[PDB]
Amino acid sequence: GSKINISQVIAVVGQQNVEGKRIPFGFKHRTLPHFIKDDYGPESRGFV
Amino acid sequence: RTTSNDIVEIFTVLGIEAVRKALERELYHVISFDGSYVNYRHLALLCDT
Amino acid sequence: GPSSQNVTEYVVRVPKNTTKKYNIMAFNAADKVNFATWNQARLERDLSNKPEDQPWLLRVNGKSGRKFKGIKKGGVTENTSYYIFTQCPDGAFEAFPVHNWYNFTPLARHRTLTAEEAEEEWERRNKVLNHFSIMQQR
Amino acid sequence: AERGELDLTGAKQNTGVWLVKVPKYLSQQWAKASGRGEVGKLRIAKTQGRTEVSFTLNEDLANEHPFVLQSVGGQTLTVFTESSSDKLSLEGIVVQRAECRPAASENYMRLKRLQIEESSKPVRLSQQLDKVVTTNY
Amino acid sequence: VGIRFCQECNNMLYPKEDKENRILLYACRNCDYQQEADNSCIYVNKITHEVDELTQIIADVSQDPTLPRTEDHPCQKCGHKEAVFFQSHSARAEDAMRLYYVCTAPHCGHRWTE
Amino acid sequence: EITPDLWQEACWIVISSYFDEKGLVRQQLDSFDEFIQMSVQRIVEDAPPIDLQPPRYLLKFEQIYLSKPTHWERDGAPSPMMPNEARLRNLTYSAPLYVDITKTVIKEGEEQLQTQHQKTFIGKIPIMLRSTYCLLNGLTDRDLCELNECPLDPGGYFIINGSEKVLIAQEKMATNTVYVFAKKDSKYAYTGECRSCLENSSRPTSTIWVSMLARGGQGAKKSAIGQRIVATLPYIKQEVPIIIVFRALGFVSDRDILEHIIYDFEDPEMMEMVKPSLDEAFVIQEQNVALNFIGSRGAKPGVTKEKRIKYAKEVLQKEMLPHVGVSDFCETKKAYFLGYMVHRLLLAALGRRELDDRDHYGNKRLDLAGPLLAFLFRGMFKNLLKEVRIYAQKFIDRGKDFNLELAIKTRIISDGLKYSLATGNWGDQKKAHQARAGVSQVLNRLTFASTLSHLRRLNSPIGLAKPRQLHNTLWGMVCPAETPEGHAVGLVKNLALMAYISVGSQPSPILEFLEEWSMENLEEISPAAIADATKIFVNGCWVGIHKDPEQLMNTLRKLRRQMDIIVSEVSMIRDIREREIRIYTDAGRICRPLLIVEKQKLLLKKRHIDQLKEREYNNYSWQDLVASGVVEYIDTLEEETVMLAMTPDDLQEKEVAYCSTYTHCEIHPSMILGVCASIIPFPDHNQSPRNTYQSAMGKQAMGVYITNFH
Amino acid sequence: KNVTLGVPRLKELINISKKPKTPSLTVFLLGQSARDAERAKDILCRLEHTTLRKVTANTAIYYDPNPQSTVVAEDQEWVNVYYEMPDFDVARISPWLLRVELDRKHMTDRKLTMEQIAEKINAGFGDDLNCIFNDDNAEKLVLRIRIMNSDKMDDDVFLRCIESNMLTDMTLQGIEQISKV
Ligand SMILES: [Zn+2]
Ligand SMILES: [Zn+2]
Repeated sequence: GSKINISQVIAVVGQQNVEGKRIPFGFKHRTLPHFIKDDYGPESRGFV
Repeated sequence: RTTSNDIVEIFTVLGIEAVRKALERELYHVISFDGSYVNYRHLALLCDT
Repeated sequence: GPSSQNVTEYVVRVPKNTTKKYNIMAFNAADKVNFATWNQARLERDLSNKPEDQPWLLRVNGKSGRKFKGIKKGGVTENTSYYIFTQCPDGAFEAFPVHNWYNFTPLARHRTLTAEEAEEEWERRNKVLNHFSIMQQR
Repeated sequence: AERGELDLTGAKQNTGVWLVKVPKYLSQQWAKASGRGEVGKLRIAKTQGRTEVSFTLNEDLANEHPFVLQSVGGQTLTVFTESSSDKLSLEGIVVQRAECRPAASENYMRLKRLQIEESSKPVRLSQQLDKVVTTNY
Repeated sequence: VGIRFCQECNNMLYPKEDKENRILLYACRNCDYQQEADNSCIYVNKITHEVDELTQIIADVSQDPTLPRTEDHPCQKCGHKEAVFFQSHSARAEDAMRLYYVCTAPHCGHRWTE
Repeated sequence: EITPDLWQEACWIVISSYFDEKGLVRQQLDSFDEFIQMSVQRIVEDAPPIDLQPPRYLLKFEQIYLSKPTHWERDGAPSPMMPNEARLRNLTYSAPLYVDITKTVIKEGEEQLQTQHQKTFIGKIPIMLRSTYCLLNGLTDRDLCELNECPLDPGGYFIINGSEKVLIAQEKMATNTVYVFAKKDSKYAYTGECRSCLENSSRPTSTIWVSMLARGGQGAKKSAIGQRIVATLPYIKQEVPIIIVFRALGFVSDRDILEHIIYDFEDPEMMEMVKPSLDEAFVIQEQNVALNFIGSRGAKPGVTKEKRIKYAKEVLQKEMLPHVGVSDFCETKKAYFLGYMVHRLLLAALGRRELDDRDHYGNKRLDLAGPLLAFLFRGMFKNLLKEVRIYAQKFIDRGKDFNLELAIKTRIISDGLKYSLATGNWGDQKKAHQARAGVSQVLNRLTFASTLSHLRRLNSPIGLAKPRQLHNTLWGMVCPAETPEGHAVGLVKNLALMAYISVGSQPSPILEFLEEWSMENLEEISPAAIADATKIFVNGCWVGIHKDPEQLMNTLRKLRRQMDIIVSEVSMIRDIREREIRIYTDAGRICRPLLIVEKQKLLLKKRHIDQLKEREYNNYSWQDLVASGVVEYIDTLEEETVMLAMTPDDLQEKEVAYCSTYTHCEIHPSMILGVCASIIPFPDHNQSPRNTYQSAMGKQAMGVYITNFH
Repeated sequence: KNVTLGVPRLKELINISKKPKTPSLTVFLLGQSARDAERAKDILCRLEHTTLRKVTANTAIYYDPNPQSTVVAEDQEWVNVYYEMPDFDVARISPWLLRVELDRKHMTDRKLTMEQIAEKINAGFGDDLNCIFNDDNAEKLVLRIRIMNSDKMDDDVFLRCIESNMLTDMTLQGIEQISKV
């Protein structure tokens, strides 16, 4: 284990990335249909 | 002290001994980036050969 | 006036069958066609196939005027019916179904490049010089 | 004067005709009438700044059809003829387009399901046999 | 800045210079149809590409369900304190994160960009 | 009314109703039922009559007769076959296929005496269990247990030589849809993909490749010409320009050509970008020389110029975009669709749109048991017709008589179906090099969960990590957790719990409604008013435009939510930024059920939950719920343009404003997982690699698997 | 900014790839310029390869047979400032005129000047392409280009070809195959 695993277990999993960048825009410039269009916020782009 | 990343151009400009030293430095940089260490003897062997 | 509250009531009549078949034209407004030129007309068959299921031909003023070629629409009138309402002195509208709809396009009247000599300017695929004077050699 | 010549007297008179598209039930009723001489009445009402065109179905034919005008300057149309005597003639220039819509909003689809069922009546499906056929060979 | 086509054969028009009167002469070289052009411009290319996107945006984008919907920043021609904001999201046409406001009234459609 | 703080019971009640009505393997059974009902009939009907001569002989086909799966013993006894007997005796589970042969004789003497060879046996077609054309359909628990067949078994698997075989759905690129792509290293910069085919009856997918030329050869006059537009056409050995193809359809005036290409005449830069093609096409000004040019570069050049004319007309008529029309007069539809073809390419070239993503799994469809068996039956029915024709010609060259009883060979169709469903080589036996493998794997029976996973499985035709990645498009389409650990990561995936696959429908009622509802037809249009209106697409092909978008969409949605002439499977798309209406009807689409949010309240009221709570003795089920306009089948295509709510009581209500125009609500958030991933509890508390590992290992967990194991 | 590393870089080094994936070239300054930010910015601008595409705002082609015709609404000033001396005007001036303008932001940011690019145009080509020099007092840095005098393909083909030729590579300053520093 590592202290980063301790942080992910207890406090916050953290920012999550795909091929370096954040979660892309598979739909019409939105990550998921639940989130509003044209959003670059934390929750809408992959942060846990 | 000016160096590069490409090998064919540094062969065409400086010489094969510069290829030796630059190839040494680039292989050491790409292996020892993540903290994993490897002995110099194998690197020197591969760079000479 | 009377036109501010004008109400018109006419009668719709459909005769059962007519000895003369009716159809419809198709002209683009961007073609800028005039009807003062319409002094003598011809409408004959295409001869490229060599008849009812074959595309059309039309001539204007012989060879002096412009030329059209007619092609039948691809859709079938199994679920469509088009009627033409004609004004008559008796005041009752006439409703007549059309048989076919044909599409017409204008044709140029010049020395078009024939196919047997069209292969010589293909070696100049990118090497082509002076696009603006290809017609000058013809 | 030739067989292939097209008569152009209709265009010289500047005759104005209309183009109407109607749904299939109206055309089917007019075909069932078999040209009796009267199929309905067309009503045109003009206000101070608007035009209201509608069609009324005959009460004998049944046992409101509002008309919406469409822009004409997008493309020009005339009407020609082909006779049984092989004499081609031109009727006149189309000057207005008409679109027919039914007054029914939700009760139209009661008849539309029946029409789709009639259209899918010759749609052909495989049948299952309880007992295998033993009359072969 | 703009082009038009030939008249009597209905073909595409090509430029030509005139030897006598020294005026640009658009002409169809499938014909002999010659005329002058009042624009006096043949070719323009905005390489940095600062086109005006206000004519690019369809006036009916505001009635989209899944677009955002703000309450402030009212429209200009009508008050109508409700509007939609989004970005262009057009590839190769700049990199700006600047917002494109459209009024959401059914008969309005005046769009502004602040 | 409204149900606050009672969603936990209501959501699982309606999921109970869905799983009690449909089940888990409906994407197999419905597809096979559609194959048996429509597809074999359409294949046998859309076949060329056999004409041969001398007297003229004509053969035509008719409807399909099918019986229960029986056995042909050594004495000829037609005993009813049970699936247990099929498993024990290494016996294939099949029923004979019966047609009639209408033999009409023409001796040029008005001697037409047509003979109807009624109920002619032509071969054996396999049937998989628990389908409506099998013995296990309609049997209750007691009849299944008396028959030594497991009631818990979902079925959906064939029996070939006693081995249980299941068809895994294979994805393919979506038909009749124009795409844009940008190859990084190729000489073409951008390209357009419109792999297209007719309505799944006549001929397979024939592609068209419209593309770009990158800025090369700069400094010379090549850059002065600009970026010309080029395409490569099927069975044309090399590339060909665009306006010459447009003139090959009979439209010679380039004002009409650019009218088809450009819809708005106040766009100077796009006309500048399409201008390089106009300078290139200055050598061709007439239709016939264009046909002679395009026919001279085919696979087989003609002897005379009329031969190139005929070859080019045939290849531009019978094959060039078969879905839009092949009725010999459809050049106007082809011209409009070929204008829109590279209109999308120009829109991607100027950056007004973006490049379409290949692994976006809403831009591709799935080949189920239905389409794959239809393709196989098409191929070897063509083979059977060829065999019948050559035998008939050889035996009629003597001129004695003709007999249909021995001419038709059941052997070839029987071994074709059996072999291709057994060994996995999908296609002809002698053409196994070009035959796609991996189809029809041996059914896994280690675990009931493993069985339900193997029934509901997808696969990719890929032999680069781009297609393997989990995509945004999947939300409740395909399970994120389940993935094989080995070399097939991303390629092999299983369905979600509510992943319903489209079975297919005919678009004739769709066209019948759209023509009547104040829509101007495609041929009878003013071409200058295309840009102001909204385009209409039904199964990809352009059928006209409409000037009133939201009234049309609201009318279509109101028709679908009331189970009117439109099937609830059929989906419609509104892309406002492009002004198109895309309506999809064909099979292969994948869908999930979703709730309806009107204004700011759900339509799933307390009365529906009360009726579904006492489901039995009240004949109210999932099909009655969808008929009330409460649940609408929203697929991955409509998910591009709608909104979803995670939980009504937590998100749909009023708080600090995030949104107020929700259109759909999630039926329950835990239907994301598949069959394997559902049995993991608290999967959010785990790590996703561990969920993937256990979903892979959940199939290896032993136990009781099927109740009649002894 | 970052360079490639790991398994693809190891493959790139064990092989001898004639094109690298992400080649880089670390530059060390020798003397006074190592510690001065302004001299380092000068070396930055002197090593930045600047094509004419990046610096010019837009291009235009017009037709002016008369030098005093002045079809542009605001060009009359520098035309009258320069055209009182008829430098081979009477032979020909090629009425098909090229007009480009320079974006002031990209003009100032790259820290070059506008006379030297015209000098490089008339030096790298010679006397086969006439150049017209304007002033920086105007709000738009307009540049006017005309064809030579002593001489198929009309005029539009040659003019558009040479316009594209300036627009793709002139090497205004810097060294080739260097994208960003
Ligand atoms: Zn012309
Ligand atoms: Zn407003």
